[PDB]
Amino acid sequence: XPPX
Amino acid sequence: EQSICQARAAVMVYDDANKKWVPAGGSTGFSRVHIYHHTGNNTFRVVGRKIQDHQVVINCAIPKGLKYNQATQTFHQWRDARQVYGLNFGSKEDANVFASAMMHALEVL
Ligand SMILES: [Br-]
Repeated sequence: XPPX
Repeated sequence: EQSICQARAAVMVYDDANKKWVPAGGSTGFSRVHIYHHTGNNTFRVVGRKIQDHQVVINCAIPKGLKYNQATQTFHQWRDARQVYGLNFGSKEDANVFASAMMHALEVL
């Protein structure tokens, strides 16, 4: 998942 | 079809080309995000509508085995082949309620  | 849970969240999608999150549906703001259960085939989906104007900003299936990532206390995310979804919840309580409903849904699939 990509980071925020 | 019945709503089994709802929470307030700003719905985001990841723009991988630019490595940035952008508001789902084009404008930033809070939506009411539900998990809906459909009897017969035993399916679940996330459906979210902007509070302001009822724009549908997310409508995606929850397949068996979906990996739901609690990145932070109020930002949770998951993916499909086309995009990555993110929920920026209005509170930690909203996030915990949604997450628990999602994880229990994954146990019923
Ligand atoms: Br069912």
